[PDB]
Amino acid sequence: RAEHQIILPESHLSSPLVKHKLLYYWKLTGLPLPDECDFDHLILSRQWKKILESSTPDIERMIKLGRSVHQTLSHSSKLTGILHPRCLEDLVGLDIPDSTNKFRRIEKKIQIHNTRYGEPFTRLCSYVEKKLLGSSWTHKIRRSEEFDSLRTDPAFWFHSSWSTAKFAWLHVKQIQRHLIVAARTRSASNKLVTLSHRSGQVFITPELVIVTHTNENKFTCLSQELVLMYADMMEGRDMVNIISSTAVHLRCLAEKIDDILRLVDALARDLGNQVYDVVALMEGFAYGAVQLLEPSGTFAGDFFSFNLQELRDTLICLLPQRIADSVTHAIANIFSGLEQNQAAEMLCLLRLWGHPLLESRAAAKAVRAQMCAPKMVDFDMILQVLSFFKGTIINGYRKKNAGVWPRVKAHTIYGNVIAQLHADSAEISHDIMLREYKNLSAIEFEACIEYDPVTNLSMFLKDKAIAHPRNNWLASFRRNLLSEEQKKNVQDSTSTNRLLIEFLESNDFDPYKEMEYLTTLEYLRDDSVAVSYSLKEIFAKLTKKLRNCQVMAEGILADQIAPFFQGNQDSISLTKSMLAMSQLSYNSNRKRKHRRRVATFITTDLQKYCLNWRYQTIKLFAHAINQLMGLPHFFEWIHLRLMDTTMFVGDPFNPPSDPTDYDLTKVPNDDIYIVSARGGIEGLCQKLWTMISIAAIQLAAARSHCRVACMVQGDNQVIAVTREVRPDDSPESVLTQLHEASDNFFRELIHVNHLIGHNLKDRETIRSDTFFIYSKRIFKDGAILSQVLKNSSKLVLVSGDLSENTVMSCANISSTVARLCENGLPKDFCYYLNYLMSCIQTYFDSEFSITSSSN
Amino acid sequence: VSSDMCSLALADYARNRSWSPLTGGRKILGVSNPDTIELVEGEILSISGGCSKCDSGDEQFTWFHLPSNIELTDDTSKNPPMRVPYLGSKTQERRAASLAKIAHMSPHVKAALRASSVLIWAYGDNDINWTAALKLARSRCNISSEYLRLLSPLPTAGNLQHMTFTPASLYRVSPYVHISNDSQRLFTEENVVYQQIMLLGLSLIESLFPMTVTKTYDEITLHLHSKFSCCIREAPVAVPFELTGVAPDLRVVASNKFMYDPNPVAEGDFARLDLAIFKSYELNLESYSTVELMNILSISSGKLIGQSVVSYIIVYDNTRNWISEAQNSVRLFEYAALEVLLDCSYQLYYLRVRGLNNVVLYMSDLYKNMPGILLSNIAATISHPIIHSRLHTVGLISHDGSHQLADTDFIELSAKLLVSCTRRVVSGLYAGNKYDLLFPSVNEKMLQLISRLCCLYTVLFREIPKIRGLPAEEKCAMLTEYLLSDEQVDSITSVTFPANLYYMSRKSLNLIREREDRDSILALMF
Amino acid sequence: TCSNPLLSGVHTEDNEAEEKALAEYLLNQEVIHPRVAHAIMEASSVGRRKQI
Amino acid sequence: AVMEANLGMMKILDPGCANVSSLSDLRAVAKSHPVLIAGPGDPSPYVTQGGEIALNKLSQPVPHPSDLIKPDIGIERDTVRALILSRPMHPSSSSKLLSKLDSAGSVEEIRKIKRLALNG
Amino acid sequence: IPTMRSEIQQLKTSVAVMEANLGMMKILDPGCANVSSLSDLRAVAKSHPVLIAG
Amino acid sequence: TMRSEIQQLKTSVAVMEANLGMMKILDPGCANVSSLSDLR
Amino acid sequence: IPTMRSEIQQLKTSVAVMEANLGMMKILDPGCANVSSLSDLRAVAKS
Amino acid sequence: FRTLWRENTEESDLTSDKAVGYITSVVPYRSVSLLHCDIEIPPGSNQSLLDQL
Repeated sequence: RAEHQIILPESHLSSPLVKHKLLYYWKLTGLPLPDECDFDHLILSRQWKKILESSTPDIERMIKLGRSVHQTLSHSSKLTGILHPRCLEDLVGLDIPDSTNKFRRIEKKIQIHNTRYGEPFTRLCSYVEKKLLGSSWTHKIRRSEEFDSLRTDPAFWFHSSWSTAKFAWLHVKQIQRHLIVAARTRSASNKLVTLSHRSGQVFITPELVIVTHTNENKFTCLSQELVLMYADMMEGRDMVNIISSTAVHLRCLAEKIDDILRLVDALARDLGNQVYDVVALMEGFAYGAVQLLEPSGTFAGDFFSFNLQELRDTLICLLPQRIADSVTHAIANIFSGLEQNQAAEMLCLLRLWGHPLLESRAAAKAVRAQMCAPKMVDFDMILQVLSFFKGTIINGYRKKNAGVWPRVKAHTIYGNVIAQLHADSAEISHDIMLREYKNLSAIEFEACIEYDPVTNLSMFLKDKAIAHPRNNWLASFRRNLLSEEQKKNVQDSTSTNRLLIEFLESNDFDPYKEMEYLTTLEYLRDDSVAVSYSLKEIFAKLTKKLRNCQVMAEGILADQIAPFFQGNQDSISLTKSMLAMSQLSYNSNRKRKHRRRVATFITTDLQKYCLNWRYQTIKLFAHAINQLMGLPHFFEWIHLRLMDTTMFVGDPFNPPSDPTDYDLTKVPNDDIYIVSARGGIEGLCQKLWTMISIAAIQLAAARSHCRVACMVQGDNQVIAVTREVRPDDSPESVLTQLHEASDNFFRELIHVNHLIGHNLKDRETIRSDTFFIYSKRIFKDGAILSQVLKNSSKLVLVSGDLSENTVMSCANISSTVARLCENGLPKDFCYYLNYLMSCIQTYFDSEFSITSSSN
Repeated sequence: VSSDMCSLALADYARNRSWSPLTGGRKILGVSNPDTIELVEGEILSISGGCSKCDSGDEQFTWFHLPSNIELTDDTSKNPPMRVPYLGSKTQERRAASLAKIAHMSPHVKAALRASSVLIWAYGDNDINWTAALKLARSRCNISSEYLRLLSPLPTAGNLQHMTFTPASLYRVSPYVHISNDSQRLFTEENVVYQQIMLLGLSLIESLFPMTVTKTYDEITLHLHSKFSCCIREAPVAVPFELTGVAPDLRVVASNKFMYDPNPVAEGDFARLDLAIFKSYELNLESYSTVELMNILSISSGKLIGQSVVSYIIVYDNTRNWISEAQNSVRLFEYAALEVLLDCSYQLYYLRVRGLNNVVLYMSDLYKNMPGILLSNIAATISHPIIHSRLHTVGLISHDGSHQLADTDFIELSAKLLVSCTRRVVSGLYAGNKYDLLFPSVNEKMLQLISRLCCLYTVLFREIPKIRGLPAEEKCAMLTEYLLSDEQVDSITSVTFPANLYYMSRKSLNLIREREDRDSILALMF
Repeated sequence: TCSNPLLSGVHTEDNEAEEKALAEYLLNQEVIHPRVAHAIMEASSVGRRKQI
Repeated sequence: AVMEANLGMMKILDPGCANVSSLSDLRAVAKSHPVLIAGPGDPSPYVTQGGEIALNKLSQPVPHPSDLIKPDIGIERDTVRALILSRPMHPSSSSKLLSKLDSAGSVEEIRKIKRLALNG
Repeated sequence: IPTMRSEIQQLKTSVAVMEANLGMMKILDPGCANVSSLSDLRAVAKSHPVLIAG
Repeated sequence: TMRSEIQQLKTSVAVMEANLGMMKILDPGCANVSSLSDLR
Repeated sequence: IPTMRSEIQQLKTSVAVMEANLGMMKILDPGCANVSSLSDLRAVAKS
Repeated sequence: FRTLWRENTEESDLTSDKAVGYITSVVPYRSVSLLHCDIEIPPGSNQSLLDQL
């Protein structure tokens, strides 16, 4: 009645795009399915007779919509349904005059706003600059040209390319959300809205949107979170076009962006979903266009040529060879000639063609290709990394507890050097760790660290889904789509399976008793432990007690063992540390009174990082931390659990294909299953793997005789290799020493990661003298390299879902405008831009509201 | 009120009128901080005449300077030095190593001491407020009033608290800008306001150069003047009183580790804390004279200088200043040199440095070519014009070996001042005088420090009995044996512990700040 | 429905009574200091309940 | 002793750094190791008669070793135009470099213009 | 020094330890004789973790 | 005597090369279509 | 004879590391997952 | 005692007309009794530089 107008349907895309959800509502309506779905593994095995007899309103809307599409569209020729992304260029040019007429009213009122208040903004901004910069800096300083193009063109938001598609998809999205809110109430009128656009019709229901092009005799269906995706990408690329055409130092990008925006849109008509392999390369070209500006001959154009090579080598597997060469030529001519800031501004082209359609079968294939794969590791390199691991633990304990080594088993100190460093309680240098690695890695510890199991408590109170156990795992799927023999095993759940609620409602919670689920190996006895991998492109779903022990282990590691290592704060501390790390560049101190310290940089991202760790590599490191805590068996739990169990990719609209599946211990290593997983799952045991990588980076530093400043989270690794030059030295010799140090450390890093089973994507790793890449920001020569266009693609028009809150929407607009102004725009431009966009917001809520049933 | 009053008068009027039903006429205060734009007036000087503010009787400003001819490209061979610019210091929060300390205090203890310090700071220091502070701090921990009366830190700023990665701006020209602040006297404190001014100045400097510019061409100076503002408030007087009414009950459980610390203080805390309770009955520092407090700051700003810098990668500039502590003292660099001598008497003894004119030469060796180059604390201290003028008056700094700007960045003039004070302390100890060796943390350390003074005497005052390899008692016995086989003997044969050195520094600094006779006693020592 | 032994006394029934009483004790004084009273309430057990 | 009596070397043939063709080279430079079964499973699809185990860049045994075994002219021209258009350079010199670049006809002498553009 | 013979009585004995267990470890020969199934892990969990110290 | 000395040194050398650096560790991952009860 | 016994002492401290490495080689097997961490790696190697 | 530095450095260099304008703006009209000039010149400068100086 009125309860259902609170948790409104989400207005921007915040969840993955399941393909078979769309396929489910496609077959559930009476329409032909698309051509690549003709041999689909989930379409051709369900019992579709019994499903259409359910007679829910969900099915009846689709049946009536199917008749509505049949009646308004051709019967003679062949009906062709086309699937996303093969319909990108068609929906790119959507043009509904019935919604353009609704936006011209807002356009007229905001031109009235400019014509009555634009000149006092000029007077305000000149006032503030005259008051802050004196009356001598005022005879030759006036308003900027961004402000002037904003002042002369008030309807910038209404008069770009992509504006008409933006109007159409925002209107269709608001109608969809209105229809969902209306269909929450069980009594309903006709829930089928038909808009009429240029050469076709648009059909809007709470579950699908169908766009029909009548001359081509084709159509397409879009699910509930796919029109959100089209509306997000249309207003994103429209705002990118606006900002790149009004900003003076960015105008040369605008046409470039439009060209590449149309280019992939042609390629999506025959690459299909695989065109999201090409979009994934675009990031690299931006980095490749920065590394063209190196101060040397070496490290110049390597990663540009590598991305261009991989672009051609993926296009030739599908396209003709001449078309692939011409597309590669056009890509190279778009990214060539870019400035320092512009080449980093081209990272806006990432989420701008949208997202691939996900399915569980392909994702489980790509997981088990790397997780059930065998590995062979090297015992000696494991001992070298373990020696640096224990040496860093000894230095961290000796720094924390005032110069005292931890409680070592006394009869396990081998050799004379380590015995002297023990009896003198000194700091173990990296050279003694490398030379005496055979005697240092064999050391033990005793219980000498007091820990706290529930240390944080902000992590127990997370809303994380809990996989309900392996007797009831079929309740993870939609009961509509199970088979008959599978439907008997779906039990009901009196819980919510949420970590927050079930943490709050668990009487007799003792953390020390809960750690006995791992110390005593009872977690390996238990036959009710399921793991559920999620459809992403980091998240898993464990059971209750296993998730409790995982959160406890992360608290124990990040409390005590993790801050021993100098690799892994605050957004001021990061922009102090990474900025000072970029101050060490070649170009920052080319004023060639002691030895000046310079550096060159390596940013790497390891191939399939979290699921190449095996038990055999991490066991000695976990054993060291266990002995240091006094725990018998705590930290190596993940591989021993995943070896003994199978797991599945959880998704409601992706059931298992073969309907004879009851038990997880009987299904084959097939459709969605992964049997006896050997690798790790991302985020789980992240601290341990991070620390092992820090030990390997310091080992690769010591094996090539170089001091290294490293910053690493997970698989993102940034390294400054350093060098101490004399003031009487030539710049050519400076670059020569830096490049030899870089190549030596890079070889040793490749080698020590190879022997423990880790590729770096060793031709995707970016070596440079000038910039490094941290958290998608480029740090180049002590300046952070701008990203205004990424923030412009998030300048969107509805914020929040808990009501029709206008104030929080204008607050989001103001925070994103400030985030633009921080990346460098004129101030007056951003202030009057926020005024105009707040006006667009507040007129966009009087119209286009989904609950106005007085202003 | 009207439209043409400064905004904090309007905001205080709005708060008073809006809370007037609940409050009943009292003034809600302690709240408003001025707007950073409305506060200051700015002026940029690039190629011509100076600021019309400072031409018209203005004195108080901050100063920002960007040099000329700065390239924003990869060809950077003519640029000025590039340093990490000013980001903004909250307080640069230290770990709690406070005015009497425990290393492993649970966060409940930190919250309790924060509450006690803030309550005493706001409402006075008497029995009623300590009763209320005890009542409130019982809700988080289980300590008695005697622990709150000393473990509570000194009241400085501690009401402050209550994203993935977003840098505060691009940093294109702000790593090159010189900031200086020493022409502001009433807006330069420990305070939020000059932090706001230093951030506004850097944002205006970077506002001057749009993204279509790769080369600066001129020098630029900002004066941000903040003197003739309509938002200039006089600091009001906090008049203490007693909290009328009783503090409420505030029930609490011993089960919640997350809400309540059942037993903070331990036995290894019990012993030194109640010995500090016993010795804390000589903390009648308000009753002492001002010149004795300046003596306390002489030994207290001193004797820390010489402990940080004598112990016997991404380098930052995260340095202390010592710039107001020496601005109030009466020679503390003497005690700095004495601390370095007492630290280095081991290597003075083992090299068998004899006589008068070899100890000072070895200190000249250690000071002039110290293998560490980070004297930057005193190099940031003595470059201040008032301190440099005082040391030029009395304190024996040498005359500069260049123009006064470029005099070795003051990182080597500080070594010269160290040598001068070292020979002054050695000549004082030879001539029948001693110094008030207020040595805190009060035995091992007592016979240790007497062995330090006797070792200095031994190398300063035949064959020297080599005490190397011995324990401390045999060393002390053999040195006292060798010296007493002949004023100076009175110095050989022979302070207290109110509290530790940091408390005696900070408390005395603040009490000298509380005095009214400090100007005439400053003028008494020129 | 909080029932675990940890975080037991975070939800009680006189939370409003304690909060109103402590705010009335701190603010209704000779001189009103809302910032330092906010800091005291934040430091005490009431602020610990709110922060949990 | 009996140390070499039982530890059967297993002829590990890591690509490691270099990845050139002709398994004869990989049979030649391949240090031999006593590999040790730790995990549960059947490695018999990965060992080979002759006693050899071929590893991947992820140190993964691959069943038939010829998967490792597994040039262009347009990409080089495009990259060297990217270097010439993108680096700071005097305009007349840049135009004269650009003129004699479409006149190139091999991978050779594109490299000459590349080392003439970076070093000029 | 007559002590060192007794230390030979250590060292050779310890060597007689090593060849005792290196013939027991599952060294991979061509033929894949001594491979292990998953169930051995399953058989180890059923008891409490033991201590083989001394 | 020095006769067992070179024997112990060469046997220790055979350990230090044949046990230590020359030792690689294989996880035979189950890259095959089978069930969990098959692997048990 | 000092050059006799120094060789013996370094053989002690370099033979003991082989038991300490064979214990490590034993515990990388997932079968020896019950062998608790608080055990001497020599004594793990000897059984 | 009064210096002649109005925080701007081409008012200091006497090879600039801004130096003349600044100094003749500060100093009163024909009131110096003792002018002194301790200037250096680099070797082999421009002739027009010496003309302007």
